[PDB]
Amino acid sequence: AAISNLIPKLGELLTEEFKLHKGVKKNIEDLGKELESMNAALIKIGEVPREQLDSQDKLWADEVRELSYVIEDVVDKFLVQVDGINNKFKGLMKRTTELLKKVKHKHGIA
Amino acid sequence: AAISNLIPKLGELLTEEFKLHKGVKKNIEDLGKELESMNAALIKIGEVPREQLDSQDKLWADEVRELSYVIEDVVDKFLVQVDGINNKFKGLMKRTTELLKKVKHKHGIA
Repeated sequence: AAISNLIPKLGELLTEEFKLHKGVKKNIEDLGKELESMNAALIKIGEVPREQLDSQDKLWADEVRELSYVIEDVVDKFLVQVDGINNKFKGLMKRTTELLKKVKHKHGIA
Repeated sequence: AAISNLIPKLGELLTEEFKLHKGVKKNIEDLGKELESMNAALIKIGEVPREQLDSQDKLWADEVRELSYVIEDVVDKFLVQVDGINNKFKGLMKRTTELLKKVKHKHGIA
């Protein structure tokens, strides 16, 4: 019965979950590649003889460090968000299911 | 070079993305089933002759409506969260990549 808008709202939730799932998959693929490339660069850089590092290298190292700090803070914001993304939802849906079963039983519906 | 903790932090981000991806997949499967079951129940309930609805049906309908309102508010909280889950991240990583390329070029590394 068209008692409420429960179904569309759950539809909306399912829709955004599909979208989120697909977006995270893209993020994962992109990040895995970026991480692998950056890690490979750092490995080769790590092989440069210390004697060949000069004032420009020091400037670049410090800029890379500063950048890593800012990237961390941004990543932390993502990490915290993911920490939000439930017990109350499950309880409400369970009660709702129980009530629908009562209604069906009352009217001889399996 | 072990200049920074950029790599582990990106590793941590990738790890939580994997976990989030797998969790959303489970949510999607569970919700699709729940939605389908509830929608099927509502269809059969919607076929009950109006003449057979009494005081107990009215009580149950109102409780289902109230429940749908609370479920909506909870779902909205999820929807808003997903709305958070980035331009700044991409700019920082691009600059970081550029600096690593400068370092490699400086030292005759491809």
